[PDB]
Amino acid sequence: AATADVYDRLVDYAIAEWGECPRPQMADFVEQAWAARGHRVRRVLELCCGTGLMTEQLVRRGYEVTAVDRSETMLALAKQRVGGAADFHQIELPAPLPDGADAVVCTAAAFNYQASARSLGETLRAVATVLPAGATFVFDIETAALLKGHWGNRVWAADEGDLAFIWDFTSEPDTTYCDVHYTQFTRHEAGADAYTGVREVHRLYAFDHDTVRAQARAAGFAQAEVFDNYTERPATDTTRYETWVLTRDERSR
Amino acid sequence: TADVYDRLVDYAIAEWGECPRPQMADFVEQAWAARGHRVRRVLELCCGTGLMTEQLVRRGYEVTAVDRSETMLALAKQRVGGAADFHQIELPAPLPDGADAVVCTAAAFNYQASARSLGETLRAVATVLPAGATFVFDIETAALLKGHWGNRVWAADEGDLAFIWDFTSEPDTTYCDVHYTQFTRHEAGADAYTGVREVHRLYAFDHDTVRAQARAAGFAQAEVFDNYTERPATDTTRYETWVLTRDER
Ligand SMILES: [K+]
Repeated sequence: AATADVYDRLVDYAIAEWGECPRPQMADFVEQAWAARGHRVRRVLELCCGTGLMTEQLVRRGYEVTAVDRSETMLALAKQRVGGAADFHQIELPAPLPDGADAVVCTAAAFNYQASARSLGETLRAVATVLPAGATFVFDIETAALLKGHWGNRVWAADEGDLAFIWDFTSEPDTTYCDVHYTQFTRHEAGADAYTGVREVHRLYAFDHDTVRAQARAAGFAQAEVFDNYTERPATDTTRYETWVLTRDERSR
Repeated sequence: TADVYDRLVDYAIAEWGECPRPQMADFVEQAWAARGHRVRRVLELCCGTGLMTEQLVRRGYEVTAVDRSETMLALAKQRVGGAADFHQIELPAPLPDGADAVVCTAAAFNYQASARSLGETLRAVATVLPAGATFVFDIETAALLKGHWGNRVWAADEGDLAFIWDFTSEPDTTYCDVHYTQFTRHEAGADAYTGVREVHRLYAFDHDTVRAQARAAGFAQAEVFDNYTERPATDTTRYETWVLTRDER
């Protein structure tokens, strides 16, 4: 199976070659966003924690983290990296979320897995249900220009000893989604170079600003600010990763 | 096996800008027709699986193909058949004489580190070339090794064939390293892949080095082109095509 070290080196490659934001900078921007808007944040809910790179940052910085993810195998890599300092649960969005969080975060472009705009709105509604008025929800999504391949084709691979992995991001010109073709080779026995191949395919969807703003406004986030990859500069046509900062409306409005 | 090597060449052509083999022979024929020396017998070094050998044979040349690997010669002798004389030679080593020209496409001169190693190969070719004959070969440039490849990864999963090109490059160097991994499936057709690996360092050579060794080897004239076209080589050239002309001595 793909260890946490291989996933980390995939993130390192996305930072160097694909313009992805390093995880310490994500947590820095997220902490600074909370303080700059007058938010006393102690408890944080993290949607789709993955292997726990963002979870590890939030725990080192002294937050009471609750991390959820649909994949049980990804949670095992997250509990090993962080430990018992964070609460881990298995939740596939959209689904009812736990209460008690001062802020909600969802990094690593996990929201691109939402199959449709309705599913995106249903997930945003589940977040607004557990957020008090004024609390923030910060997430990032890859843009259509990135998913279409305007900055080149994204592909990476790692040749470990008994394991080998290939991530091929393909984009058809007639669709608005990107298909991630994941290939895994596993050495049968220690000596012979015979391998077993396993292939999985996942789909990443794009959402324009009108859809994100309409679904967020319908879920109870009338205020939606979009930034360029965890910085203070605005989102432009050259933006590959958009950082959205939503603020929960007043329930009396 | 021959289909595996052909699909690897297809990837290099499509993804890295390598010249298709029919267009290589077009440039080679066009160059030969403008040097004032009748070319009929062609000594092809580094023939590999016979992709360039097939083009020279199809165009009516008497080809003598050689390669350092025996498994590569069997695939080349299977593709072309018997219309070429195949031999196993690993330069620097004595080469056969009697050819009107020498060609070596997709050359492995980037595996060589020192300029002396480049000079030994050029001297071996000049020994079996008469006055005025030409030596045509290609070389990968720093713009390809450092600029394009660099520290990027190229890989593909084509079902029965999967491969990985993992490049490593430092800014203070004139070379790059590549880690190659390959998985192939044959008669099983289900889930039985054979994995093989190889690692090579790829060196870059400046034009002054190539010409200095060429003049010392017996090639007074050394012309460089951009990837088997008549356009000259620039800073964006990824594959230089060199045309060396043997001295009158
Ligand atoms: K690399």
